[PDB]
Amino acid sequence: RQAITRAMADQARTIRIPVHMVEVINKLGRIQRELLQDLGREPTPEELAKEMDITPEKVLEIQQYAREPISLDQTIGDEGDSQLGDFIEDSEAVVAVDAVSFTLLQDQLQSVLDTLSEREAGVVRLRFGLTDGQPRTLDEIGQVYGVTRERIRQIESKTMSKLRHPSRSQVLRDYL
Amino acid sequence: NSVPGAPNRVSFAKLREPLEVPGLLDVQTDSFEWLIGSPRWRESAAERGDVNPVGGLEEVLYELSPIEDFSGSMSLSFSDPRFDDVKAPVDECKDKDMTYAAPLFVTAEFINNNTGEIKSQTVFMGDFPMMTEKGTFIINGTERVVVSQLVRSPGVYFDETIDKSTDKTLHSVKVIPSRGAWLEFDVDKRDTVGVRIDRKRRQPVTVLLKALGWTSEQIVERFGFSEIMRSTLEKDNTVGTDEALLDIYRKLRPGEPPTKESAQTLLENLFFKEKRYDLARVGRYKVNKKLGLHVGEPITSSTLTEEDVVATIEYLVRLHEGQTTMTVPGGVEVPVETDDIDHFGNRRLRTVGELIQNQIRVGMSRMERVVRERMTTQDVEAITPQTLINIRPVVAAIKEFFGTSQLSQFMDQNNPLSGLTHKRRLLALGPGGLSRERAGLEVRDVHPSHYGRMCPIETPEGPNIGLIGSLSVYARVNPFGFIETPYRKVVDGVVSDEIVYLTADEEDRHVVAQANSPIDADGRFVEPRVLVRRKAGEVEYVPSSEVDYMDVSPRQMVSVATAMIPFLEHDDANRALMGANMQRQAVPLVRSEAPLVGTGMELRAAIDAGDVVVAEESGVIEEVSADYITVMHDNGTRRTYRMRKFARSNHGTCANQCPIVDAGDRVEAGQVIADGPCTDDGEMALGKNLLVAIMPWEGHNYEDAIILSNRLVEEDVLTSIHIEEHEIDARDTKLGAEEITRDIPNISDEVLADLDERGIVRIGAEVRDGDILVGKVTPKGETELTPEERLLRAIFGEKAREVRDTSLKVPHGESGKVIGIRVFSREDEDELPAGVNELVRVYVAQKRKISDGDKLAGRHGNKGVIGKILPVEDMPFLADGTPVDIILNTHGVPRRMNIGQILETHLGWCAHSGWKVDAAKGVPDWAARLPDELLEAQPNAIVSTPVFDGAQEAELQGLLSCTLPNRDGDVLVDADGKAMLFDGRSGEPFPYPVTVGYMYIMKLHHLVDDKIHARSTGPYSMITQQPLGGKAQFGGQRFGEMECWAMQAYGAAYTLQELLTIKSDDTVGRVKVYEAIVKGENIPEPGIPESFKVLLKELQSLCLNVEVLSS
Amino acid sequence: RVLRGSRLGAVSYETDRNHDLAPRQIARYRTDNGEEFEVPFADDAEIPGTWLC
Amino acid sequence: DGGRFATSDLNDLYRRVINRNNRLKRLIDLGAPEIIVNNEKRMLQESVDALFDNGRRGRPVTGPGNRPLKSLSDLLKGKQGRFRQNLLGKRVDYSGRSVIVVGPQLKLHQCGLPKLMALELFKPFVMKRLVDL
Amino acid sequence: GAMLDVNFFDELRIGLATAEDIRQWSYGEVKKPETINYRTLKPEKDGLFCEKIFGPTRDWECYCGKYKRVRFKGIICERCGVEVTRAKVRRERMGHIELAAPVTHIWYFKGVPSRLGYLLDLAPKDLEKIIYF
Ligand SMILES: C/C(=C\[C@H](C)CCCCC(=O)O)[C@@H]1O[C@@H]2C=C[C@@H]1OC(=O)\C=C/C=C\C=C\[C@H]1O[C@@H]3C[C@H]1O[C@@H](/C=C/C[C@H]1O[C@H](C[C@H](O)[C@H]1C)[C@@H](O)[C@@H](O)/C=C/CC/C=C/C2)[C@@H]3C
Ligand SMILES: [Zn+2]
Repeated sequence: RQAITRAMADQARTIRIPVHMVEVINKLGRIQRELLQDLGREPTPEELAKEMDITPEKVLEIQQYAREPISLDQTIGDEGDSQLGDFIEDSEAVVAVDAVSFTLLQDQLQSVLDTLSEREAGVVRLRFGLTDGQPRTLDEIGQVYGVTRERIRQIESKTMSKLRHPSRSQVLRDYL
Repeated sequence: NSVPGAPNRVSFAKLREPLEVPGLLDVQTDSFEWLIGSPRWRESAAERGDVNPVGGLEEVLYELSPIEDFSGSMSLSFSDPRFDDVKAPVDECKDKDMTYAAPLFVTAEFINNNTGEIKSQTVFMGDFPMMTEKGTFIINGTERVVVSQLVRSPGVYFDETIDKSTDKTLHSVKVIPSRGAWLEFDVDKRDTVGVRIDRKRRQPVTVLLKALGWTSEQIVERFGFSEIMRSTLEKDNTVGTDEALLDIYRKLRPGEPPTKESAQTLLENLFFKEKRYDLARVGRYKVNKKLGLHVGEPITSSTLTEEDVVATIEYLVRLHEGQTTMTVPGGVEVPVETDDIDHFGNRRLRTVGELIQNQIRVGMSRMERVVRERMTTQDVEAITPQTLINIRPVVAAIKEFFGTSQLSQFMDQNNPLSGLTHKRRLLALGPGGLSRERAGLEVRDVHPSHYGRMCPIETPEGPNIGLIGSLSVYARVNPFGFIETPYRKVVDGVVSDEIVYLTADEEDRHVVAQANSPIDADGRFVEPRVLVRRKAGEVEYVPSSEVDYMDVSPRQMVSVATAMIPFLEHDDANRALMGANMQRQAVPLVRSEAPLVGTGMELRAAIDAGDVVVAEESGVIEEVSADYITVMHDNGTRRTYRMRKFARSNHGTCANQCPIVDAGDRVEAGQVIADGPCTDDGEMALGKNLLVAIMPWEGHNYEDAIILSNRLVEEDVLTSIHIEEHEIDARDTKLGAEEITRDIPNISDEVLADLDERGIVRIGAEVRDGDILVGKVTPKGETELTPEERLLRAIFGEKAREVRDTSLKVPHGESGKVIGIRVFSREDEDELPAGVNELVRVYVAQKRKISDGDKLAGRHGNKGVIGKILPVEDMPFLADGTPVDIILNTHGVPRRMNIGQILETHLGWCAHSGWKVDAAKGVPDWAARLPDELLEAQPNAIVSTPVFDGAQEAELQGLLSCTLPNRDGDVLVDADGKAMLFDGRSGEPFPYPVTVGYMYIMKLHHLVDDKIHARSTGPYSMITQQPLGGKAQFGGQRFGEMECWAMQAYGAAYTLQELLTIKSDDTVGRVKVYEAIVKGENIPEPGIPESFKVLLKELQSLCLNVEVLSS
Repeated sequence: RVLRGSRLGAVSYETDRNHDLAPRQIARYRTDNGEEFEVPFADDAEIPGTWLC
Repeated sequence: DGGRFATSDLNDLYRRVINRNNRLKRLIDLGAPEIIVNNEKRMLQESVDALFDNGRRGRPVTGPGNRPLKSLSDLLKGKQGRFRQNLLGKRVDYSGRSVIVVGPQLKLHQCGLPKLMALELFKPFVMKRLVDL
Repeated sequence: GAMLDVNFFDELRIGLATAEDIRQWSYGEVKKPETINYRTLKPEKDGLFCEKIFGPTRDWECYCGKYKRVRFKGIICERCGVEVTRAKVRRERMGHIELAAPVTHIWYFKGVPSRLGYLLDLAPKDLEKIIYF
C-alpha cells in the first residue's frame, strides 16, 4: 500500500507534484468533503485554514496547485468539429506591427546618430552596445579611444544634452 | 373581453367560442409543482380522483425507500421531503449570480434489524433550484429555461415490415420499458421466432417457455393454432425445463459455469421483480390498456408478468397471421393491430418535472451505491444517517443538469413572445432519444394526430425542421405525460358545452367535427353532411348524428406565436413558417406601439408571458412613479411594484417597464399596470404601423430589399436599445497580483480623462472604440531590454515601468454611454472565484437607430434588409402630401403565395382611416355576417381578425367601399384599394395607381453591427498559426474548400498561394509582407506554410521516414 | 469573452547576425559505445570532461 | 488566465509509455519473475499501440468523462485529421464579412464598401500612404 | 534530397523509418515523465519539455540564464546544457524514447491484411498471441 500510494502520488498527474504537497492536498480534500457534509453548506477557506492550522493564503496556493489541467482535445464548442485549441488567442505571438515599427525605429535612430559627429556616434554605439549587442563601459571606450573615461563621461553628457532637443527628437518621442 | 384592462380591440370573430385560452405556462408550472408536491397541486390532483397523489420527489424516495444492507441486518428508509423558503429573492439572485434555490429537508430514518432502533434524523438533502413565477429557473444569475421533451412511451410496439426477397411480412415487437432491458419477440426469415433478447444473437420462444418451466404441451395450450407454433415446437432443439433454464443462463453469462436455481430467479430478477426493471406507471397503464388485462384494477405491478408476456407473443403471432381482435385467456378482447410510434398515444412528453425526477433518481442511485457500500464497512451502534448519506453526488447531479445540459437553456428573451415560445417547445429527439444526424424525415413529417396537440407551422427553418415544434394553444398535458386536447362534445346533433379533454387514444376512438360548421344557434347543425376527421387520419363527410365531439374553436392546431399572424388562412405554410419564426425575433423599440390589426391573442399572450407587471389584487392606486407603483388595496394593505427600468436581457436588448396607470386610478385583479418591452396598453406590440406602397422603386427594392423613408430615422420610430455588458476581473498571479487603478504605464492623461480616481469609468461617460473602461495593471516582472529601448529610456529619462498594462479596453465598434458599474471585491467579502480579488462589470448601452442593412420583416415572412433610406422629400408621396414610409417589392408577393400581407395592407388602411357604412338600407349584403359595432369605426381604431374565423374578401372590399376621408373631402384610396402617387423624385404622377395601406412591420435582431466584421491583422491561434476567426476576435474568414476549388477553376495560382501561405500560415512571411507594404516595396515570395511542417513533423513522429527530395 | 493563452516563454525581436557572434570552442566527446559528439561550448567556458550527449 | 493549464492529450500517452519503460527497465535490472516482466512488456506494448492509434486494439484508452484520448493517428485520420483539415481550408488575414444590400446605381465592375470596414481592410496601405504624406 | 526548405522539391518519398533513423533524428533520450515543475513553471530536466533536449523557451536564452544575448549563438551553456537559439526550433526538434524491450508497430500488425503475418506467413491471432505474450 505504500508503493501504491507513492505511485498514485507520483505518476497520476500531468504535472509532477512532490508527495508531501499531494498529501496535504489529500488532507485538504478529505477535510473539505467532511466539512461540506457535516457543516451542511460550503466551507470558507479561512475556516479550512483554521481547521488545518495553516494560513488561508497557503490554502489558496494549495487549491491553486490542486487544479488539474484540462485537455485541448475536447469538442468544447457546439459543433463537433469545433476545437477548443483553436479558440486561444496567442498572446505570446508576433504582434507584427511592432516588429516593423522596431526596424523602422532602428533605421531612424541610425539616421539620428548620423546627424551627429563621429566620436559622438561611436561613444553612444559602444556605450549602449547598439552596434554589436555588448554595452561596453566608458573605460573601454577610452581604451579604444585613447582618452580618459572622465572624457567619455563628458562626451556622454554632451551627447545626452544634444539628444534632448525636442526639435531634434520629436520623431523619437513619437516612437514610444 | 373578460379581462379588465384590455383595450377595445373589435373583432371579426363570427364564431363564439365558449372555451377560454388556458394559463399558457401551465406546462411548466403544473409539472414543477407536481415535482414539489405543492399543496395547490395536491388539492388539484385530488380533484380528479387520484386517491394517492404523490409528488415526484416522494415518488423517487418511496421507490428508494427503504435501503437494506446486503445481509438484511439493517435498513435505511427515506421519508417526507420538505422545503424551507428561498435563500434569496429573484433580483438579488440575478444580481449576485446565485441560483434561486431552496433547501431540501428529509426525515431520514435508519433501522437495524439486529436489535431494532429508529434513527430519525432530518437530513438536509441540498439546495434545490426553485422555479420562478414565470416558469423559469435562475442559475448563476442567468435566466434558464428547461424545455419539454418528446419520447416514445414505454410499452409494447407491434411493428412489422415485409421483406424484399421472400415477401413474408415479418412481425417484430419491441417491449421497451422505462429504465430496464429490451426483450423482443421478432420473427426470423424462416418460420421461427426472433426472441433474441437485449441482442443475445439467438433465441426462440421455446427456450424461454421452458425457462418459464412449462412443457411442450404447455406451449401447445398457449401457442396452439399456428404453423409458427408447430415449426417452433419442432425447431426448439433444446427440450427440458431446467435444460432451457441453464440454456438461457449460459446464453446470459457466457464465460462462467452456470447454476440452475439462479436461472429461474435471475429471469424473475431482470424482468419480474420491481427493483431493477420497472416500466413506469405510464407504460404499465399503456400495456394494461393495450391488452386489457388490468382493466378492473388500478395501476400497479411496474415489472412484468408471464400472462402479459405470453399475451404479447400471442398478439405477435396473430398479427403475423393477421387478426382482427384478441382476447387472452384472462382478458377482455383488444383489437389486433399494428403500432405506429408517431401517433401521440405512443409519444409521451417528458416535461421539466420528469427531467428533474430522472436526475434526482440517478443522483439517489449513485449515492445509494455509496450508502450500501459503507453500510457494511461501518460498525453498529456508531452510525446515523448523517454519517451514512453523501448528498454531494446528488447536488452534483442537480447542478450538472441545470448547468451544462442540452435541455437546460438560456431564456431566449429578446421579446416576451420569444420568452413565451422558448417555453412550451417540444424537442422530438435528443438526449434520451434519437440523434439529429441519425434521425431521418419520418420524425420530421407531421403525423395527423398533431392537430391540436403540436403546431405544424412553427419550427426552425434550418436543419432542425420538424424536430422542434411548439405546443398548441389549447393543449394540456396529462398526468400520464400525454397531450390532451379539449373538445366540445356533440350529442344528437346538439353540440353541448361539456368541454372534454381528450388524448390521442380517445381521438382515435371517435370522429370529430369542425368549428366552421353552421350551428343553429341552439346546438344543432343546419346541414346533415358535416366535415369530419376520420380516426384513421382521414377526412369524410358524415350524417350529422354520429359525430360525438367538436373542436372548441378554430386555431386549435396553431402555435402561440403563429396565432398572432392575421390572415393566416390566406397565407402559405412556408411563409407562415418564416413569419412565425420572424415573430420571436423582433427587438423592443423605444416607443412600442400596438398594431392596428391583430388577432385576439396579443393581449393574453402578453399578460401570460410574465413580462408585464399585473395588478394582483383589485385596488386603487395610492401613488404612481417611474420605478414603483403603490397600489392601495381595498382592505388596509399596501404593495409596491418595483419596475425594472433598463434591465439587460439575455440578448442585449432593453427590458423597460413604463407604468400605464395614474394617481387616482382604481385597478382590478389581473389588470395590466405596466407595459413591458414589446407591449402597448396591455397587448403585444412587436413593431410599428407603417405606410407602405407596393411599387417597385428604382431597383432599390430589388430582390426583396426594402427602402424606408427618413421619417423613421428622424422621428425615432424604429430605435432599439442594446445594453451590452463588459466584464473584467482582478486576479492574483505568480509575480504578484493584478491591480485596478488610474496608473497605466506609458500613457497620457488624455485617454485617462474619463475614468474615475480608482480606475473605472464613471456613470454617463460616453465611450468609443478602443477607449479604456477599467484601468488594470499586472506585474510584468523584470526583463532585459533591447539596447534601443534602453537608449530611448535614457534619452527621455523614463523608467522601465516594470508592471504590464493589461487594461480592459472597449472593443471594436461598440460605443454609447456607460450605464452601470457593477463592481465586486474579494476584500468586500462577497463570494468570488478562486484567486479573483475584484470583479467589475460595466454596462454600456447604445441607442441604435435604424440603418441600411438592418433585417426588417412583416408578419408573413416577407423579410428583407433595408436597401436605402431615402430622404423624405424624394419618397413617393400620397396625393394629399403624406409621404409613404416603406416601399416593398411587388414580385416578392405572388411567387411566394403570401398575399395575406396584401389583405393585411388593405385592412390596415381601412382601420387607419376609419369607416362608416350606410344605414339607409341598413345592412348591405356583404355586411350580413359581419358582426355589429363594426359598421362604423373611428380612425386609428384597432381591430382583430382571428386566425381561421376573420375577415373575408367580400367584407373587406365592401368595407373598403366606404372609407371616410382624411380632413377634407378626399377619398385617398379607391374601392380597388390603390391610390395615385406623385413621384417625389421626378415630380410626375405615377401613371398607374398603386396599392397602399398600413402594414405592421417589425425590426429584427439581425442588425448590421452585430455582423459587420473585418480584420487586417489581429490575434492568431495557439497550436496552429492561423488567424483566429470569430467576431469576438478581429477574426478572419474561413476560406473553405469550395473557394479553393473556384480559385483553382480560374487558374489563379498566385492568389491561391497568397491565401494559403502568407495570409494564413507563413509565420516569417507575414511580417515580411507587412514590412514590404509599409516600406512600399514588392511583396516577397511565399515560404513554406506552417501547417505543412506540422504534418511533416507528425509523420516523422509516426516512425515514417518522410524524405523530401529535390533532385 | 475570448479566452487567451500564453506559452510561458519570452519572444524577442532582433537581427539574426550570422557574422557578429561570440567566438567559441568545439569539444569532441566520445561515449561508451565510441560515438563521437561535437558539443559547441563557448570560448570563455570551462569544458566538463563528462557530458550527457 | 488564472493559470488554467491546458495539455494536449498526447502528454498523457507519452507519460504512460515513459513510465512503463522506466518500470520495465527497473524490473529487468532488479530481476523479477518472468510473469511480471512479460506483463510489463505487454503493458508497454499496449501503451505504444494506443499512443500511435488509440482504440485500434482492444478498448480505447479514455480519460475524464470517458472521452478517448486523441492519439497520434487521430491527428491524421478523420475529419479532424491533418489531411482533411488542411484540405478544408484556413482562415485568412486581410479579410472580412458583412451583410449585403443592392447597389442599383453602381457600375458592373464595382461594389460598394463601408468606410468603417474598408478602413480596417486597407490599414497597412493607408498607414504607408499617410506616413509618406 | 534536402529538408532545408528552399521551396522547390518536385519529389516527396515517404517510407518506413528505421530505428537508426529515429535515433538519428532526435536530440537526446527523453527519460522522465515530468512535464512542467508545479512551482517554478519551468520545464523539468530530461522530461517531456526539457530545454536541453528540444530548445529554449526564451529567445536566445540559456536555461540558467548565464548567456542571454544573440552574440552567444550556436553554442551550449556548459552549466544549463541548453543550446542557445530561437524559440521556434522547439516546434522542430524531435526527441526519442529508448526502449528496454522491442516493440511492434501497430500499423503493420492490426491491418487488413496484417503485413507482419503476410511477410512471415502467419495468422493474425498468432501475432496477438506472440506480442501479447
Ligand atoms: C440545435 C439545438 C439548439 C440550437 C442552439 C438552437 C435551436 C434552433 C433555434 C432555431 O433555429 O429556431 C438543440 O438545443 C437543445 C437540444 C438539442 C440541440 O442541442 C445542440 O446541438 C446545441 C446546444 C445544447 C445546449 C446549450 C446550452 C447552453 O448554450 C447557450 C446557453 C445554453 O442554451 C442555449 C440556448 C439557445 C436558445 C435559442 O433559442 C432559439 C433562438 C436562438 O437560436 C437561441 C437563443 C429560439 O428559437 C427558441 O424558441 C428555440 C429553443 C430550442 C428548443 C430546445 C433545444 C435543446 C445558448 C446557446
Ligand atoms: Zn543556462
